[PDB]
Amino acid sequence: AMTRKQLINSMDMMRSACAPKFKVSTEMLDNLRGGIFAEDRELKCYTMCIAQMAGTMNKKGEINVQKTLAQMDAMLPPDMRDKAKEAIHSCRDVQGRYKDSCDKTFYSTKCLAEYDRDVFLFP
Ligand SMILES: Cc1ccc(C(C)C)c(O)c1
Ligand code: NA
Ligand code: NA
Repeated sequence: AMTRKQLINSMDMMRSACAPKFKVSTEMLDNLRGGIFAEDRELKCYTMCIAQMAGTMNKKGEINVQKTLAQMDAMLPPDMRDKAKEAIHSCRDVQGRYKDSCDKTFYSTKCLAEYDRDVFLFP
């Protein structure tokens, strides 16, 4: 798996690719990585860009939970891995409550953060 340094490098590269497409500021992005979610459409659709980048989405605009679980195994430092997978399973009902794909990814991500704020990170 990656080390935390490697995981941050990977997340930084994803932020660098996605952030320019949206009106998202360092304050908003740093807060989001810290588990604080601005109610801002540009930030919602940034989360969807990241989810796509990360290979977690399907072409219907839903989160593929199976694929996400497999990425946690591949990528996350072991210590983050059971906790991330347990959070994903706990949060798998959230996306069904939202028609819009940027709501699905934003509110699903917020559910992961609320599950365990100490381990949560986001690009
Ligand atoms: C269940 C669930 C929750 C959150 C995410 C973000 C990475 C968007 C997922 O991919 C899957
Ligand atoms: Na857990
Ligand atoms: Na689901």
